Amino acid sequence: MLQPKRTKFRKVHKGRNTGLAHRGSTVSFGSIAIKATERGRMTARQIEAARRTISRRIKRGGKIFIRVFPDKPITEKPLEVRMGNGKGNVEYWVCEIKPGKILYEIEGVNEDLAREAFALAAAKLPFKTTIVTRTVM
Amino acid sequence: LKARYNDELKAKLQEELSIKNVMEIPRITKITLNMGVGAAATDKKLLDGAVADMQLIAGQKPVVTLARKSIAGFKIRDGWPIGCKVTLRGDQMYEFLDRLISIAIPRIRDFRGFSAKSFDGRGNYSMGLKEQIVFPEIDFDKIDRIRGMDITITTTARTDDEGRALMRAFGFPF
Amino acid sequence: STKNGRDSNPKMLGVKVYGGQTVTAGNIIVRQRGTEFHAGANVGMGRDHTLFATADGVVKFEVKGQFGRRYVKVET
Amino acid sequence: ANFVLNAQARAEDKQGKGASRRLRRESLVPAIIYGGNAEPVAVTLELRELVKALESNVFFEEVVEIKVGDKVENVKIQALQRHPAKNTPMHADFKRA
Amino acid sequence: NEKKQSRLRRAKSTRLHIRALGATRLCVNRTPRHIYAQVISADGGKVLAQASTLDASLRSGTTGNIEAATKVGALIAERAKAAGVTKVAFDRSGFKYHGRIKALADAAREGGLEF
RNA sequence: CGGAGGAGUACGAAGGUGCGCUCAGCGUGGUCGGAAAUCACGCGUAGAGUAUAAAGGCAAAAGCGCGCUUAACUGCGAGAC
RNA sequence: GCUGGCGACCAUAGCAAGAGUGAACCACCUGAUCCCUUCCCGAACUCAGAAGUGAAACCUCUUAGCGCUGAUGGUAGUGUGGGAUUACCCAUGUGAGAGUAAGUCAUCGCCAGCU
Repeated sequence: MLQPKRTKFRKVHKGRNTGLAHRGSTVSFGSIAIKATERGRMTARQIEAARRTISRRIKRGGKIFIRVFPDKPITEKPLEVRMGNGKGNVEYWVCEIKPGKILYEIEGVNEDLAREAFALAAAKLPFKTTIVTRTVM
Repeated sequence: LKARYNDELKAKLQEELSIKNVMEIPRITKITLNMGVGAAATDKKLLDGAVADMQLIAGQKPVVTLARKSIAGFKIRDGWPIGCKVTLRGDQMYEFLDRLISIAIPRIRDFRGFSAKSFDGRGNYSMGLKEQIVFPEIDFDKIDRIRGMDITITTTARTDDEGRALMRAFGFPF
Repeated sequence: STKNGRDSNPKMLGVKVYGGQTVTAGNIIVRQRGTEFHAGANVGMGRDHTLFATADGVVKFEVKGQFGRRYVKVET
Repeated sequence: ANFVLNAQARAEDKQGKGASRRLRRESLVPAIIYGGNAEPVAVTLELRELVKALESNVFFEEVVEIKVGDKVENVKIQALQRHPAKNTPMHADFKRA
Repeated sequence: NEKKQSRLRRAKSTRLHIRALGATRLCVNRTPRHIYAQVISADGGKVLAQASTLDASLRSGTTGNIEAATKVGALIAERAKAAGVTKVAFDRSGFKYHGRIKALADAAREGGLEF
């Protein structure tokens, strides 16, 4: 369950998720990677579930690079509570995802095994993904 | 020293160290005496004795040194006096150097307390001496708790070799 | 019950006369909390860093000096 | 001489955001050619040919020929822009060599 | 060496204040061998009058003491009068107002410059 | 009844002026003495400070010292926000 | 052509490294008698002078090492009209930041000395 060790502020504005992921869309650490093709939110539990699935499939024979970190807190009201009376309490952490953002990379396994692991992990995610490989430019 | 240094050691060191210009010949600039008399706030008489000690060993008035920044681990406040220092230049530092080297070095019970090393890497040498005695001042009687000194001599010598040559020319044990 | 809910009254800072305008002596040019702009020729500085004109003329902004300070002056 | 890219001149009326989007809707790719002793020249490439060439690995370390009309330029690829989500090439840079 | 840098840092405030006031400046420079005194206009880029111990009349003397400074002050006052400046602001250029520079200033004041 | 902090003071110097001075950190050596007291030399560098919360500022330093002092004056006041 | 003072300008102008300069100028330099000075000290400030040296310092030259400047093209954003609602598309106008090619070891003014 990834989460920042400490934060400068506790609660943040909702914001709007727009635009494409020009940064963080290039394979840098491994040889094969999975990237999102539509935008959304990615929770820490989702990140952990996908990582566990990939590691279990590849039997820890390679290295998995996680390139998403959930540094955005999300609040909810305590339930049965009326509107107003201040902002709600922090409940979980998410990472904003834009189309093109790379989520996981794998180093040191066969392409077939890596693609099987990525197909297994894609079923755990709330958005559509695709598979990319390292290229010269 | 002064004149003796000028006549002998200038040319002697120039030939020894193969220095092309007389301006690069090592020279002694200043001598600094310091004591970090900590916890002086408790008694407030050890510092007063210390300034008298400095007036005795060096014929110069002492200047009391204040603490910079306040440390809770120690008991030093922001600006309380926690040390004493004097600075000697010109003929007076020569007098102090000659007087100390001649008479104080034999008087200490131990010997070879000062190495040929302990330069700061730039031709300046620091001394740590214990016991206010071994100087031309009254003995154990009529003096207060014994105190030690730090004696930092700063030279124009660029590195440790010209430092060592210059000070051995004066006659330091090592 | 929230522990927040306070704020101060507005202060209405900012540039009052822009470059190219004509001024009369005494006109306030810049209201500022600190010296975002510095006083050039024919411009005076008040106790609260307000910049005002000390002569009639045309206001001009510039960047000048070895620190790259912003200056505003009045040209007669 | 092994790699030859047939191109067309990309004029001022074909430069700009809207013109580039129209070109890419036509399945064409904008590119620029710059290098010592001559002014830059803007050209239009075919997406099909660009993808075919990029599939080869020796294309990134070999002198290639961009041919527009009768003019011929000997260049090496310098930079490429891809779509963040679709990986389609969108713009090319070519340094004279 | 920090000596000259400290001297310019000391002179900065007086020079900037004189420029802000807009008065004609009288600037002096001192070396162990010589003294110099030049009058500069308000904008600070033009020299109207000048005097020093490098002049043929004075170069044969000692040129590095109070006596030479007095004569240089008299010379600069005389030459500034011919140029046509009356009121000036003195600029000590970070030196202490004492000794040679004080003597030159007094010589100029007796010569007729009002400051 | 959105997210975060402060105030209901202090100071005859912590005000005025003339003159003067630069911080913080790290490394080398140096009695007690060290993680860190004071001394000396360097290295790189505004990261120090500004009575107090934050922001805008601060080399002519608005930061820091010393001597003399009361402009922490009276009557006003073109012109502006 | 060299040196000094005062400015314009504030890195394409700055740092770093390397090398040169003594006729004059400047700098170190002598010591401290009278001026003046250090919460100690002729270290700084100051005075009175030329026995030495251009060693240090300051200036001048060389180098793209660090730094700085920086296109063209494309991309993002965006005013107006229209079409859609994960925040896009079209017409029209506008147009970065980053990065790439490339550039840079400044350029002027007033006065005075020495050839």
